[PDB]
Amino acid sequence: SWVYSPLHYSA
Amino acid sequence: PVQLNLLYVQARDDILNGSHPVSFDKACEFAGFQCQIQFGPHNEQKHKAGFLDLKDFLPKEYVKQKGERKIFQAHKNCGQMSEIEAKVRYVKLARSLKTYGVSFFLVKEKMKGKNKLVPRLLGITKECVMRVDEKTKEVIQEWSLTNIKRWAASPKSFTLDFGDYQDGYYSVQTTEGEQIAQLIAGYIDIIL
Repeated sequence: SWVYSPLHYSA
Repeated sequence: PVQLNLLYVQARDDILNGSHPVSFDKACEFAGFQCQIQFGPHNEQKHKAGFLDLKDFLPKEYVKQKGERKIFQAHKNCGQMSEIEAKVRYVKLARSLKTYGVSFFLVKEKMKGKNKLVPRLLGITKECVMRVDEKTKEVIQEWSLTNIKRWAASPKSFTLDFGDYQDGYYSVQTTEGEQIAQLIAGYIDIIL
């Protein structure tokens, strides 16, 4: 399923 | 904040394990940042000699250097710095270093003065080849990929021919002559 991009993790 | 912790862990781990070669002074500076982050502001009564397990704050090559004093000095100069700020400063420092993001290979140089071989740090980047002091981590000599005429890779050594730049080549003893050579070829292939 979903794999998140680190670029959108909180700062 | 989370992205900052991933960048931090990476930069710290690369320094502690040796992946990212740095001088003794710089290693203690980081340690200071590491301490602030892990313990908070420096405290005379809580943070005294022997408190630190040098193995977790410095690269192997620097453990038996008795630099706990240099670390606490670095930790002390952090003042009341927040964890986030220290983390930020850690990364920026690591990224500002000439050795940051450089693929290194431990080779050996055979020169005069003796018959023994001098261990040396060889770094390859997308635009240059550098000779780095195995200890000081200082850059002795640096070459531009465009100055390379040819190179030879044997299973026991690697050689670089700069042709019209300096007299003689540059050979070193290594079992990764192949790995190094391929690295250079690739980088050169993208330039043109």
